[PDB]
Amino acid sequence: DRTLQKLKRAKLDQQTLRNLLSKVSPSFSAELKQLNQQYEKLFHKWMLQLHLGFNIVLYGLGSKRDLLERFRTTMLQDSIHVVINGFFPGISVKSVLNSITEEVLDHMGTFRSILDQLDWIVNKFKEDSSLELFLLIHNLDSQMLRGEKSQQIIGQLSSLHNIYLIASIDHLNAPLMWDHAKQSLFNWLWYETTTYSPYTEETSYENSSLPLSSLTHVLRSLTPNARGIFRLLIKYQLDNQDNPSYIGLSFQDFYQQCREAFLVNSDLTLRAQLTEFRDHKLIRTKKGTDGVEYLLIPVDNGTLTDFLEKEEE
Amino acid sequence: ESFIDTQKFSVMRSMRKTFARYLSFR
Amino acid sequence: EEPFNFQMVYNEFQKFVQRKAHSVYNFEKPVVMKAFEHLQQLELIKPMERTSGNSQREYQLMKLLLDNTQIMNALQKYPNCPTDVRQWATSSLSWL
Amino acid sequence: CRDLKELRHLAVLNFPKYCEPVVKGEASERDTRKLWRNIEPHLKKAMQTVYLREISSSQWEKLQKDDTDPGQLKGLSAHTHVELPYYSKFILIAAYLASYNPARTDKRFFLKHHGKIKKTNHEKTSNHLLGPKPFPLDRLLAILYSIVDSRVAPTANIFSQITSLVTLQLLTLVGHDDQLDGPKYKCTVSLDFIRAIARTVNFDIIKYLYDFL
Amino acid sequence: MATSSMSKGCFVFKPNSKKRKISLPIEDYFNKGKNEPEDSKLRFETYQLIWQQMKSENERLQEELNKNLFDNLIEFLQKSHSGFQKNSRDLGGQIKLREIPTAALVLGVNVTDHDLTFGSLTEALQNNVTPYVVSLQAKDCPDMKHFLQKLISQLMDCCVDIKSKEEESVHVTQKTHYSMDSLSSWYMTVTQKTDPKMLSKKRTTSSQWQSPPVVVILKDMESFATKVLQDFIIISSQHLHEFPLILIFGIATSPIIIHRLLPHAVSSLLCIELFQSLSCKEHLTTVLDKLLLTTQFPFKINEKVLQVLTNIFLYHDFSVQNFIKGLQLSLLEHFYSQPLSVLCCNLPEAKRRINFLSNNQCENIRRLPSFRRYVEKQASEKQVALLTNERYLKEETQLLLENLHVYHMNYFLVLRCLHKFTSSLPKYPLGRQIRELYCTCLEKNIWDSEEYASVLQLLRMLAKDELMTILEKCFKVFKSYCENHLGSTAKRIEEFLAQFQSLDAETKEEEQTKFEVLRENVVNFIDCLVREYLLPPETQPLHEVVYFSAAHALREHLNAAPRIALHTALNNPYYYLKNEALKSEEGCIPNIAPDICIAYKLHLECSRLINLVDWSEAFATVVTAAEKMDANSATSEEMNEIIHARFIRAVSELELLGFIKPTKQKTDHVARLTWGGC
DNA sequence: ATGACTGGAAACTTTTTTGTACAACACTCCAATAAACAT
DNA sequence: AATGTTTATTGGAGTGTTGTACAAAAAAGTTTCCAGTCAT
Repeated sequence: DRTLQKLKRAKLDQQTLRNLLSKVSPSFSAELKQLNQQYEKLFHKWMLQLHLGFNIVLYGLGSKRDLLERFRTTMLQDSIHVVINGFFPGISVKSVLNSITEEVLDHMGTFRSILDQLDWIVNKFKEDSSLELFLLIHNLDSQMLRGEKSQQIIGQLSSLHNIYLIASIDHLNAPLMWDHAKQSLFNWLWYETTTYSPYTEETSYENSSLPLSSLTHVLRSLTPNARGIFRLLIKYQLDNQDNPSYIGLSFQDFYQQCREAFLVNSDLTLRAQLTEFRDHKLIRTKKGTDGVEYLLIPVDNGTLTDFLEKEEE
Repeated sequence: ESFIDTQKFSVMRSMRKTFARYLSFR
Repeated sequence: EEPFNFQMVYNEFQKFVQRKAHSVYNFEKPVVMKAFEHLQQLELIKPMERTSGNSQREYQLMKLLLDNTQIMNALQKYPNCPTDVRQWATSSLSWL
Repeated sequence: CRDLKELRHLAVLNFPKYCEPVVKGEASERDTRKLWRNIEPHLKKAMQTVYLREISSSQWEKLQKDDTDPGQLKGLSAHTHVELPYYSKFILIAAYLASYNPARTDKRFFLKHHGKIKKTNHEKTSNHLLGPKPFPLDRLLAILYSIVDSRVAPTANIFSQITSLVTLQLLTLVGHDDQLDGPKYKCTVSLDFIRAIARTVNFDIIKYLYDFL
Repeated sequence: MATSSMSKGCFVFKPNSKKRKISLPIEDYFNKGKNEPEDSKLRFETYQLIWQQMKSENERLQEELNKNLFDNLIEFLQKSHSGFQKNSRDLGGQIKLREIPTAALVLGVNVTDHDLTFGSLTEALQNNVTPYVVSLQAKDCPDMKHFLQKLISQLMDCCVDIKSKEEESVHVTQKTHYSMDSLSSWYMTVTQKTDPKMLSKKRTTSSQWQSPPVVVILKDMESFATKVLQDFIIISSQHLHEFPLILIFGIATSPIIIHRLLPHAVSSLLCIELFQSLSCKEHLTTVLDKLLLTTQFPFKINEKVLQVLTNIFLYHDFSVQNFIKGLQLSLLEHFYSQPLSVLCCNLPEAKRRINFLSNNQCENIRRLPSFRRYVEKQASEKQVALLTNERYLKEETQLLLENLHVYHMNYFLVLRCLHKFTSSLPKYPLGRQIRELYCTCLEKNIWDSEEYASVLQLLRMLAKDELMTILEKCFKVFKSYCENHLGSTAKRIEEFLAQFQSLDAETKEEEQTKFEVLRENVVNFIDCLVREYLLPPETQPLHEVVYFSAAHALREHLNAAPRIALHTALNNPYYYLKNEALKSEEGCIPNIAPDICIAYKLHLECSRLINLVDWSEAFATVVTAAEKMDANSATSEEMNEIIHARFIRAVSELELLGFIKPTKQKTDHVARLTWGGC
């Protein structure tokens, strides 16, 4: 009902938990396999519509990326097909447009702005009527292409019937990324897909909490006098956490507490001990109106509560 | 006609149009 | 001393039309925004600090770039001043 | 008007619509006391368009192509009578109340079984006068189901009027572009033409405004 | 896999390892199994023949109807443009250079038609005025430097398309500074080297006829930056004497918004001329009559799939592309579903196929629902004979489709003339559109219906002042198509014209007179043809061959619901899984179900800000009871971690679809973007 | 008696400081680029 | 001698950390509409 102190299931794992996730539940596994083969009966149905300037829309449930991987190994062995799976924080519009230059068209990268490359690739596929290209783009609606400048680039390539676009939709706001001025080029053809399978690939961008090994390996390679200062500010933080107007301790009372607990001796040496803390994203200073530099720790409320239990040895 | 005047004017299109056969006698 | 947009000026525009005989002095509606836009190219109004790009003909929160002294002394020197208009400027709006 | 360049290009356009009795021969020369009576009805529908060069030989031409049902207005305030889809004409009507009403005092038009306090039923406040209030998408998903008669299934062509109306200049965006987790929008056009459309598909919006109690 | 365990997404598969280079056609995949391979390629080559010919009719019908609008546009480009050269012949007269001419072309809410409405006009300007056409929109460059850069390439591409004196010349833009003199100097040099010294005096008759002006189009300008649109117009105002600029506006709403985006000083030099474009209120009369009601096109769709198609056109966008894709997805399945639909191909082509049929084609005819009911109604002596013979069956199959086509070629004429004859009915009980009458016609018996019993008194209201100008117009159109095919049916209409023209000069003193007797008789002959050549398709045999009635499977291709698809699949998993062991109800929630099922029925009751700490313990209340494990004993800490591990993965999948959002205002308080109550 | 006094008296205006929200800003980098300095 | 690299260079091309409102949900204050009494 509060933070993370009532339940003992704290610190969510990232790689040490996939060992017990492989044992899935075979609840009616025979009915789930035949559901995937239901869409496999329409193998020779996609090429009868994509060659006329149409696209394939994938929506519904299940892993949308685990279904197109089987269709590529059945009829994509002699056709120019490019699969795009952009989900990690790094996929942009420059890693796709500049990838078909020195591989498909065999030309080194030397474009200038964004609009200079858009009108340069159209002349290569318009004068030639024998340059097919299948775009097996997975999860088109990622998280770094919500702007209107991302669909107008790919929308120009949809006007030609020699370019095949196959994308997947995994969001309830499908017509929110394209209006009537763009549907004339794509000409979306909706096809429901039922797979019923979890996702074990793109799960990385979501917020877990912070690794406890970072706060543990930082004090081992730290000076002995600096560890007593970090363990002193954590005690006064939880005791005053109930106060909603907690603005942080001042610098005058902090300098007096050092000599009371046999710590630092002067002022310039105390500021030198705070250099390895501000660079490790542990504490930071704020421009106070009273001319006093406040001291706070920008971490979670439940993280500091689990630090006093590991220092008992 | 006296009970419909005790509610909101917006819900009048769901009660008068539905019960139009009862509010037209004689 | 507080900002205000242009739609507040339109509220008093249809207020002066009263207490007047039915003639041809009454206007329509699009002439109001055309008369106010002429002061935009003259730099007689100044935003608080930001000019919104998506602002229409309702959200302006502009002010004034004059004073309450030269506006009253520039009435007797203006050529052709109506009688039913000069009395409204001197008074503090006491009638409807 | 005050500039001399405006009257230079306007007086020439009034010559074809003033020299009619001269060509026919019903009015001789030197007669400035009898030509103002016939031209008076011809100037009442043209003096209200100042600083606008659009008024030419194409304004009255639109009325010639409207032999069937002359209720449509094309030329003089053509934005009042335009063509709107069935499920799209209610979008501009429902979004107008979501940009001038609080995010809490909205239960008075749905669940009337609540307990009203009567705050004053103040009037000259900044409500409905400061501008369109920023509203996300949770408000539109709960008000379009009450204006329409039968049920409506939110398919692909239902949410298409949200982004297509941005190009048509009917709603503004909250500055920079948002992500996808429910963006915020505002308004653009007031109720200058909403009342004209509501009187055609049998609708009343005056009884739905919160400022007019 | 091998394309997702790294930090790059550049994975291509070019067929280069194979030595040979072969090409796989499209028609080779139409026969996936035992579905007449010899006939699968024969119906696919005709699929493009009936599609490339109807597109040539669409571009021809759209062009011939806009001739009345094009004539009104060419007059403005030849009277106001001719005075431009005359105004430059004197240095004292400057009455036109102070303003910029602009032809405003208003448009509707449809934006996809901007390519076909302006595409046909582009070819019209190349044969009547200047051939140089500049096209641009708002998605190009919305700035100052890159905006003028795109205009330079437009004037260079439209000039190299003429094989005259110039040829190929590769150009590298690498910078050449430019401003306002780059377009002025290029316009002066292009009028000197192109023609072998033909310019007259004071700029006139440059290109044989008149001087080619610089005309541009603004199809997408309302979404463009308003600050940029007020900078390029104030430059050519004072430089108009050496730079003829023509502007074309394409407002998709109304020209009233122009006064709000442009100030009074900018609009003072813009002679806006309005031109109302042909809306979709009159094009539906031709695109729905010359395509789906002709003899040359044997493809006819049923009212069940046609009425649902017109609803989307009226409830959403109003563009002609709805009819293009409507007859596209339904045509590829017309020959793929029923194999007997391949015979529907005119008349000279259909006769060359019935005489050479396979053994599998006769099995569907004997099992056709619209064919077995006709034999039982006629004679019973041919019910046990046609099921065994092979050569006599072909003689009657080719005879039924001929008599059925006679009913079709006559229905094409008695439908448009009856609509015009019944067009004199006010209030429009059957709709004003030519297809609205067919909507209420294919629902029940025309002569036996509730709505038909009320319109019997409205036709009797027509007296004398209105029954004299109806048949005089319908008879002229009736004779323009009837090529003396059925003289027994077209005779009753001709005899009624001789009676009405004879009574035209006999009603001087005539008011039960002779005219009232014929008034009550002409209403019976019109109703008599209803019981003859106006029966619904459910009566004539062999109607399931060319028609198609299945709107349940045609809505998920062009108007699907991504939100409803994931709504009914989670609240009721029994409709898709189909198993009696896991039967879902309306209130009770299941326990044996994936993580995407229980998590959807739990947060529905939640309001706005709900903590997930007390909600996580409630999710495991149905998981422990679903594993069929004895709860009377104690469990270990390892088994409890597996339940919590899959719970975190379920939260990451809920926010991925866009429904919830974990706010950072407090600790683990995810916000629900859905208000309950409706 | 109801109608007259003082006696107390519940919503209800004000502020308001709180977080957010979105505004710039110096911004490092770039991407030819272009001339120059060799060829 | 007939070219072509270098060679800073440079104006874009983003860039991220800023700062000034911003819109409440409370915090106040502001009497409160009778209550009691007392009489007749």
